Amino acid sequence: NIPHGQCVICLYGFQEKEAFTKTPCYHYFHCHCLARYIQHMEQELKAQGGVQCAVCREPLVYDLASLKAAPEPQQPMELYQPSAESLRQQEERKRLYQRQQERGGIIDLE
Amino acid sequence: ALKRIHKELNDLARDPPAQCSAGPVGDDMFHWQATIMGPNDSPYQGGVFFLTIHFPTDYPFKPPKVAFTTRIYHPNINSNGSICLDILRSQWSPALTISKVLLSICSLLCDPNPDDPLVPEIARIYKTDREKYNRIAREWTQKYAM
Ligand SMILES: O=C([O-])C(=O)[O-]
Ligand SMILES: [Zn+2]
Ligand SMILES: [Zn+2]
Repeated sequence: NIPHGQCVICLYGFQEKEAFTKTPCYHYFHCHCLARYIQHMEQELKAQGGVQCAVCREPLVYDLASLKAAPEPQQPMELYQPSAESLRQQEERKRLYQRQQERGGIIDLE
Repeated sequence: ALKRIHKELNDLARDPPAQCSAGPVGDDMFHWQATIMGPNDSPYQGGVFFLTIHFPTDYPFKPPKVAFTTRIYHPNINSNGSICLDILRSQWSPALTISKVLLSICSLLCDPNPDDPLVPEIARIYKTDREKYNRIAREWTQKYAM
């Protein structure tokens, strides 16, 4: 069947027709998402001198090539539409920032 | 990175960590401004603190760069606003989110780590004379963040 939760790498859920996988530590990721994470970690570890689960740090077993072969999920981008209330809150923050500047309370870094 | 950043933005817009906010600087989805209200269990109570967040190209696999813009007296935060916090360096993971990072910084304000300081004089005072330390931290909060 299809899991009801979310992939923590991309923040989207799962749909039939999508390619996804489950780890031995019971965590679900899209195959595409997990492949990107593993590639990055292998690079970092080498520069230091054993890739761990993003969620729980258990060492993973995997075949990177098999994960890479899966199709990337088609996921429409989530439009950003600030509510009326959030716009009001933004205005108040602007007033507070202006006072901090006047006090010499804002770090410049020239 | 962009689809991930849009997902996060919408989730912080509808359910932000208590007393925090975050969103884009103008039109640039990769540069955000955040605010933290000073925790009530800290000498920063009453202050509003601004922070800058810059997302790297390879987000969420590399950490965001987070710094204080508002001046603050703390053993782990220096005069450039740099923050000594493990999850922003050695302990980053893509399971973390900007929402979780703000929560962690709130915790650090309540409870400093003076054995790994960015400011040795402030660490010394925190360890040998806590009364003097909270007095000075309150003094800076009142002058700069209120
Ligand atoms: O920190 C300062 O410079 C002060 O308290 O005047
Ligand atoms: Zn995913
Ligand atoms: Zn796991």
